[PDB]
Amino acid sequence: SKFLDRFRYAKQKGETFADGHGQLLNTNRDWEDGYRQRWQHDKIVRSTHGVNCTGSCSWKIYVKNGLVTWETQQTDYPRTRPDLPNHEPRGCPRGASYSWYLYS
Amino acid sequence: SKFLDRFRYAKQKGETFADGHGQLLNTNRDWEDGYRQRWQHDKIVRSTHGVNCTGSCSWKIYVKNGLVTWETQQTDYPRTRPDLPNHEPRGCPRGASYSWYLYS
Amino acid sequence: MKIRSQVGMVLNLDKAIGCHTCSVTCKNVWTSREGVEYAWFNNVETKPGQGFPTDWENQEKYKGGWIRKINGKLQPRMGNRAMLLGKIFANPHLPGIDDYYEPFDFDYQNLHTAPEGSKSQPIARPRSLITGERMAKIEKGPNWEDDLGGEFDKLAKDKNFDNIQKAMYSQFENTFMMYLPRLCEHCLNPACVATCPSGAIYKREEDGIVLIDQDKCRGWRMCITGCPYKKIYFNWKSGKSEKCIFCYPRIEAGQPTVCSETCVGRIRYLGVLLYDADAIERAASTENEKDLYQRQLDVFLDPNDPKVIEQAIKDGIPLSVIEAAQQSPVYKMAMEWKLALPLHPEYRTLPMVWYVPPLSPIQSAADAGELGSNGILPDVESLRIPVQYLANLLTAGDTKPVLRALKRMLAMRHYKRAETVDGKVDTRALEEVGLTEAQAQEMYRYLAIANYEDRFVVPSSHRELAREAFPEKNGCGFTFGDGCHGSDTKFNLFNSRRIDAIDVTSKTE
Amino acid sequence: MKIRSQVGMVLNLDKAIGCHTCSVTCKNVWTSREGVEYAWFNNVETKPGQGFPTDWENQEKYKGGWIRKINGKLQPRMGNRAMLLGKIFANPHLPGIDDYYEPFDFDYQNLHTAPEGSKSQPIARPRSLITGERMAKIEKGPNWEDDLGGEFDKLAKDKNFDNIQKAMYSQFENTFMMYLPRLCEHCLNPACVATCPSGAIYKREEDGIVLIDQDKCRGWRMCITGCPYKKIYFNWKSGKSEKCIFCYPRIEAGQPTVCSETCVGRIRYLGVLLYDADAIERAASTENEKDLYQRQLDVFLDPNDPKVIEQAIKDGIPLSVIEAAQQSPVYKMAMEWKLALPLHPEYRTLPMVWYVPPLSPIQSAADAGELGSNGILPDVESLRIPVQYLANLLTAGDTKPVLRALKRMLAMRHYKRAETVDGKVDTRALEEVGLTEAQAQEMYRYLAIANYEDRFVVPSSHRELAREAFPEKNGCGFTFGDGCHGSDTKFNLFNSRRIDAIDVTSKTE
Amino acid sequence: MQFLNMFFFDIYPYIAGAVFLIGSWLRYDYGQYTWRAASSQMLDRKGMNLASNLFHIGILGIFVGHFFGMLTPHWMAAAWLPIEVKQKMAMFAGGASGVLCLIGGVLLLKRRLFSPRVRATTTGADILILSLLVIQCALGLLTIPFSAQHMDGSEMMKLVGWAQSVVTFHGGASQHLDGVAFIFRLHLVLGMTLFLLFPFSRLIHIWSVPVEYLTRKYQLVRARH
Amino acid sequence: MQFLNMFFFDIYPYIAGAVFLIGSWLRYDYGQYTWRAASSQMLDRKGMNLASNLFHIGILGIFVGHFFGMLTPHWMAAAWLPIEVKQKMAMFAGGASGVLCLIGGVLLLKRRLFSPRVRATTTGADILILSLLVIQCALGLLTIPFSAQHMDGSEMMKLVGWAQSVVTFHGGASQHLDGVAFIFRLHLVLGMTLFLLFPFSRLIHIWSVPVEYLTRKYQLVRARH
Ligand code: HEM
Ligand code: HEM
Ligand code: HEM
Ligand code: HEM
Ligand SMILES: CCCCCCCC(=O)O[C@H](COC(=O)CCCC)COP(=O)([O-])OC[C@@H](O)CO
Ligand SMILES: CCCCCCCC(=O)O[C@H](COC(=O)CCCC)COP(=O)([O-])OC[C@@H](O)CO
Ligand code: SF4
Ligand code: SF4
Ligand code: SF4
Ligand code: SF4
Ligand code: SF4
Ligand code: SF4
Ligand code: F3S
Ligand code: F3S
Ligand code: F3S
Ligand code: F3S
Repeated sequence: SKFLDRFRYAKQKGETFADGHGQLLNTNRDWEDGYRQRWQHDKIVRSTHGVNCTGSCSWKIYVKNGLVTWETQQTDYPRTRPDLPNHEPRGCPRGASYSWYLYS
Repeated sequence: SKFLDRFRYAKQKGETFADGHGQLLNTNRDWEDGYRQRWQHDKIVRSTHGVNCTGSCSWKIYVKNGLVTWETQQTDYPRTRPDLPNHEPRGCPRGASYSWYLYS
Repeated sequence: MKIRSQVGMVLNLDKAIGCHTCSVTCKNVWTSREGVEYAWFNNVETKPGQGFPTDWENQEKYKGGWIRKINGKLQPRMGNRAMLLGKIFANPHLPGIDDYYEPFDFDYQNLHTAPEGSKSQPIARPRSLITGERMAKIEKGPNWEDDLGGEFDKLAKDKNFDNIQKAMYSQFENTFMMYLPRLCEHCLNPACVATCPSGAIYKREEDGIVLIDQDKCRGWRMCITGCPYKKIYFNWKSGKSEKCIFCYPRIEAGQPTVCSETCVGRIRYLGVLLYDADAIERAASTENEKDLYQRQLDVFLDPNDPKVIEQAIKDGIPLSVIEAAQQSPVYKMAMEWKLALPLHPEYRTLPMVWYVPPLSPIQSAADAGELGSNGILPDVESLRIPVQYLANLLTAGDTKPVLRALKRMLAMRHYKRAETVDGKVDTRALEEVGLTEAQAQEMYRYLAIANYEDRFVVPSSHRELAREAFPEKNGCGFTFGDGCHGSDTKFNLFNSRRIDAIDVTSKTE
Repeated sequence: MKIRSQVGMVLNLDKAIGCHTCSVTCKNVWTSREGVEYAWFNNVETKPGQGFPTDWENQEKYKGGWIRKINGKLQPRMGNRAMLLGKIFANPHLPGIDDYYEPFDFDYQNLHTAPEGSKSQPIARPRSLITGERMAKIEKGPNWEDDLGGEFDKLAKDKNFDNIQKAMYSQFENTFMMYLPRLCEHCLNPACVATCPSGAIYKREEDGIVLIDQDKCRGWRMCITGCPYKKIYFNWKSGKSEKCIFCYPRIEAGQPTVCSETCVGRIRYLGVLLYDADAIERAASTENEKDLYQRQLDVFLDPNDPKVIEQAIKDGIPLSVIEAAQQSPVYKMAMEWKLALPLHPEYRTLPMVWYVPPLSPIQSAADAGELGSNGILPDVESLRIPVQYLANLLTAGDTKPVLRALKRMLAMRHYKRAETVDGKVDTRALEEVGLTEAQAQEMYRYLAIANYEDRFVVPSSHRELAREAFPEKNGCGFTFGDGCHGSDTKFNLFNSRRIDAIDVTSKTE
Repeated sequence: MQFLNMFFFDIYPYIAGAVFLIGSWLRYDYGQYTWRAASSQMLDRKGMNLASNLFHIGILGIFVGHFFGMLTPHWMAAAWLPIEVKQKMAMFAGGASGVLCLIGGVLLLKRRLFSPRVRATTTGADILILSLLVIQCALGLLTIPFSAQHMDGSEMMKLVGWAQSVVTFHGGASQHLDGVAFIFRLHLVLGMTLFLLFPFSRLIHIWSVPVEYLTRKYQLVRARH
Repeated sequence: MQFLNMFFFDIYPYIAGAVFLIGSWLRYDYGQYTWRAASSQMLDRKGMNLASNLFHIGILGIFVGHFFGMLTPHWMAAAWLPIEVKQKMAMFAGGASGVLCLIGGVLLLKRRLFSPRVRATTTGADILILSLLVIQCALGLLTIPFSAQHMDGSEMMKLVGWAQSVVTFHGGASQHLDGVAFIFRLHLVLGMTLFLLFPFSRLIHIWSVPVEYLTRKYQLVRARH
């Protein structure tokens, strides 16, 4: 019970730090699952953009709840010589917004 | 309100089918998210098993809630000639259970 | 005429290696929670055997499935509506935990914490996951009979040995065993749906997957008895029942189920089947149970028939689903090649997970034998697994359809051997079974080569249709607890609003 | 002495291309919900400019950050505890929606549904996402000033132009512009945490990520004013505040944040920094604000120092975190090469997201110029961006550390050119800035080649420590609604139990 | 005593009733996953058929009797159903149902407490609620010899008067109880307490009696939603 | 009238109180994400500083006055705080707070109803609860001229007697109200109704008055948990 937890008030207090400027607490953090479950997805699919930009960037298409939700760049291109920087992640702001179209 | 929804009782009834053997309903199905959110994960990592089995099978290691939760076989091996079956998915029951060890 | 679609499944028992990989992956993903640790949505059984739960095929004992009354009307074997309600305070047919097995764990930590000076080597003993108490001995498990584990007289209690003189099979030289992996059949006329007093179980219109609503289920535990395949497992902790969900989260986007994609033997096929929902009761209530198999085939519709296609579109079936139905490996195996057969059609549920019977080593004989119609390869009459056993399992005792399936598989082998070894065209075997060279070559393509894209032809469940995918894409997953999910009426006592919805209405129309 | 760790971030503004890819990916993942559609956890601003929200750097106006009282004690600029509580009924400094921008959408459907016989070509007009009403015109956006969009006199109101004769910069030939991408600084002495009356904001012990507890936040909306970087955004729908969460779900397993991995310019680096939490107040309360930068560096500890390593282990820092700290690109740039500098250290929050200042084209001159100390390459004195502007932004007005960073970058360039063009060793420039060949080569490795494994060195947050990862692995994600999550006490009014926990206790110890 | 009298019979009934109703609504809207009968039969089938049927058939008989006994207005078929005739019905039919209930209840409690698999998986609320039901049923049976001392239905008239005053929100309900035997006092208080604890126990399964099943089509299909 | 008298002043107060408490507990345990002040200031800062401060400073003055006025036992400093002295305090100090409250309340309601950004994003509960508070505050101010007719504190004695009877669970509380002006009757009923609706509105923010902040260390760090 979250209500009953309030009674463990002072009991959840750990050591203070920085000469009393701070307090370490030992309290529940389960609420953090809220953002974790948003990031979680069904799968990622490799795709790119059929637009005339010259980018030719490979992306990870995220499917969640059986729908396309967002995309982030693939970074697994075959690496260039050791004396050259690699291509990853490529991408651009336009491409990062493509997912918007599907159900817009 | 789920309680108030009960009042849409007969209103959510669609067509019957199979001469009255069945009834099509138009009711809420949001609860289905319960199993969807279990399948969802943070990422998949490619790995295999350092055990003496001769399998040498590549697996998708699922990380969820920042922990290893389960694994399913990769199926992306370079395909064999058209006249030969491909290797995917490989795997075995022993390998499918490896994830158990991490926090056991 | 009301067309609906569903992704059916076919398991080729001839390629089955009884490895249980399918069971482990399902378990890891869906049932590793306390309450369902003993439940195996997908479980593999070695036959002859009684299975999991023990003797699940014995309907006289477990009361599963449907019966056809004298007046021709269907009724759950469990009883009609009133009869069933009269059993609600204590389901008299309910399987007990011991019918499955008492789930156990081991005291591994004793190996780590054993104190210095122990008199003997420390060991990890079993403990019950139900009581937490030490178990003197493990006496049962979900796969206890694996590979003929147990005396023949015990295994032979197998319901499928009915009407068979089984004595000869107790002899070493006549030994035989096969594997039967199984999950929920996601039936067209599910007995579970019909036996749930709360109406918490339903078949999804768009893909035919059968589910138990975890909100609405009240834990009446009658459905467990209703299912003749005993594929619904009570969650002893939550107090509600759960079952194979056909991995709908994956199917919804066009992916294979976990047990299908992880099947090591590559024996599972997934493909769409279009069916006439209005014919379900007529088919399931046919007088002779040996007619149920064909009656069900008659409910399946030809996906390449423009009449069916136009009706499908009118009934709301997505174009991609119709397309998938036209290249369905399940349709080819069940309807065209007649290789796949239902599991226990006599339960009258119109199951949607079918099986191709297994071939087997030739039977014991006086000598090494002679060349038969198939040369050095087996003739159907020589197979060691008694065809009547397979018929009891798949065709209500009718050996005709089983023999046809087996003979056709052997015919394909004969034809291909002539081709690959003799470099000649020999269609003698195919002609004998009514197969054309083209059919044999396609059978070979799907059964032998079995490319990934050919084993699984799963279309999207199209979650965008009749719903609002945009706001969902933007806000699903933020599980902060808005308390507004699961109801159509917007009013809620906590004065909140859905996180994944739009509350500010457009005023520009 | 209490050692704690955190994954800090460094953004190389010299490589910044102001593309906003980082902003779009964050938006798609975290803030596409109604209520936070106007909020950009990560936002990029073109300088000179006033930013998002408008003039956020003006603390006299917004009252963000800390002040050091005459007695030497720290107090939020917003006021002490009583002063702050006295403002709770109506936060007098709160930024209004117009300080950000009124979120809008367009009536695209008018393009689809316009009726036959329309007098003119149909068009999609703007509509407010706050009122749903037609908007006559869009007058503001989160990136309205992109690429010097607006009259100089307007952009030059930029707080960072303080103490600078800016007239000369209004001349075409002297034009300059740079990009400032930013997110939450996940400070060591966060002003937000200190200004929240409910105590809903906290810094995570294991990785230093600062979060607003969505359960505990009561919507007092004081924290928004407290943050001098204005990186906390009120969710107008939920009534609670939200902020960059440093993508903790990914960081927890060792992955880069979304804005880091998706940074197209490859300017973001992630690496561990070990800090002495007991020194936070002492450092943040130093008398001269120009000493805050160095005072913070003094709170960072040497990860290769066995004294620090042993203390770290004693204080609970995981071995993999200590290891990551020893190969941290952030530590190298901030502590070793002195290339990275804090953003507005004078706010006294001890920010953890630092920046390498940008180089720029040489300034306008009488002629084409002459070879300088760096040959054909620029000398720090010739750069067109006024160093005092950069100092106001990163070092509380002290140009010394900014000049050092810029000169060192140019020195590396001089050294590498001698090497790759002349095929000779010339360390003249390096010696002038106190760099060794080895340091210049490592700088080059990380800044120029910048391999993925070198840009992001993120260790696991080790969620298994001090918790029970096994039951969690088995049952997390089944969001059926057990109503038992979020509390340590087991009692619950709905008589339920946690789905991802073990209720049956072991009786064998 | 007069203070406690008004509290338990004029005030407490409304506290218990309010909690019963708002608690049921709130748990239904925010606790669907917790809304179940919580069967324990699979874990130990032994004796359940006899115990559960005796208990439920008995408790339902009591419910029907209590419902019509206390809520039916006197004027309804007053000539055919005088108060003393209703009392005889309650004593014999209700008594019989009470005996079935108590036996079933005791067997179920013995099982919950001493059957290892059930005891190991029970919640404290399950033990508490069943224990209170067993006690309440016993208390009920114990009122019979007291009612027998007034076969003219005088005691029942008081109790029914109180109950009807409470459900129609007429103040002064406690006055109807003047002089009634203490045993009845206890029975009423524990009874109302059961309503108070109701929404925080397994008793919520009662709300879900599957009446609709008797006339529902067999096959259910849910459309896209 | 006597029926309604007992209902509203002997029964209703316990229904409202039970709902208030169990509703608050249930929403706290199952609705943390819904537990917020629901600020609308960012959407329209205009007039909020004046309106909200007037309203809150006023309503808090009323709360303090009502709390000590009706809950403080008569014997406490009886000589120094006779009932008629408490009434004068209530009329002048409470009246002043009531005026501040009403002005702030009306300004806030005008804003919620006619400021497009606020009206477009409001919930019906926000409009209802504020409207009832404005009405209740007005009703309160309207009782002053009635109290003025009995400066000997006779009316206040009745009202305090009723309130104290209710909170100490002493039956017959309504009798204390005999003869009191009807206006007081209305004020009490709407007041209790506000407690009834409390847990289903934004008023839950009141439970969260940030008292701990005044003595809390500035920096908070949460350990692994
Ligand atoms: C017609 C309405 C009712 C139905 C369908 C019903 C059904 C059930 C079911 C299916 C169970 C689970 C039994 C098992 O373990 O398998 C149960 C348990 C129980 N029911 Fe009911 N019930 C009803 C009415 C009531 C009433 C009116 C009461 C008492 C006020 C009650 C009290 C209980 C108790 C105390 C238990 C748990 C017994 C134990 O401790 O094992 N039930 N009920
Ligand atoms: C708020 C709830 C309840 C109230 C107000 C109540 C009231 C009464 C009254 C007034 C009588 C005496 C009947 C007469 O005057 O002839 C009685 C008897 C009885 N009650 Fe209850 N009762 C309640 C709940 C229960 C429950 C939950 C049980 C079972 C566990 C129960 C079992 C009995 C039995 C066995 C008798 C005696 C025979 C009969 O009259 O049925 N009662 N109850
Ligand atoms: C010391 C205790 C209290 C604190 C700290 C507090 C704080 C707040 C805050 C921060 C807001 C949001 C204002 C905005 O829009 O920015 C608010 C709104 C409100 N409060 Fe309070 N409050 C307190 C006590 C009360 C009380 C005792 C009542 C009446 C019983 C009350 C009634 C309201 C109402 C009706 C609103 C919404 C006004 C509107 O319609 O815009 N508050 N409060
Ligand atoms: C259940 C809740 C409430 C009760 C029982 C109550 C009771 C009373 C009583 C008995 C008086 C007359 C004082 C006397 O005898 O001298 C009064 C006056 C008043 N009340 Fe309330 N009240 C309640 C709630 C409220 C609320 C929520 C407000 C503000 C919206 C309010 C505003 C006033 C005002 C302005 C006055 C007149 C001056 C004063 O005596 O303070 N009351 N109330
Ligand atoms: C006044 C607030 C009442 C909240 C009740 C919560 C429970 C609830 O609705 O349970 C329901 C019965 O109650 C009413 O409809 C009562 C009308 C109100 C007096 C049953 O809900 P359910 O989801 O268990 O239905 C299952 C059906 O299959 C039963 O045929
Ligand atoms: C009797 C059932 C009461 C349920 C109350 C629900 C609310 C709640 O606990 O709010 C709390 C105050 O109430 C009590 O502790 C009261 C003691 C009971 C009489 C405040 O909870 P909170 O999470 O808003 O705390 C925030 C702190 O920062 C306040 O200093
Ligand atoms: S990310 Fe941008 S540049 Fe790359 S392919 Fe897509 S649109 Fe083109
Ligand atoms: S899955 Fe089995 S065969 Fe394959 S590598 Fe793992 S242990 Fe070996
Ligand atoms: S096999 Fe599945 S759908 Fe068919 S009756 Fe059993 S649980 Fe129901
Ligand atoms: S379809 Fe999915 S849920 Fe069903 S048995 Fe296979 S893996 Fe398990
Ligand atoms: S930058 Fe982040 S941690 Fe620092 S004060 Fe602002 S919100 Fe808090
Ligand atoms: S760290 Fe994550 S939440 Fe923060 S700005 Fe970057 S992408 Fe957004
Ligand atoms: S009978 Fe129905 S109520 Fe649940 S336990 Fe089975 S789905
Ligand atoms: S037993 Fe093995 S062969 Fe496939 S059906 Fe299961 S993974
Ligand atoms: S002040 Fe605190 S209560 Fe929420 S709105 Fe800010 S975190
Ligand atoms: S603006 Fe572009 S360069 Fe990186 S910091 Fe953002 S993606």
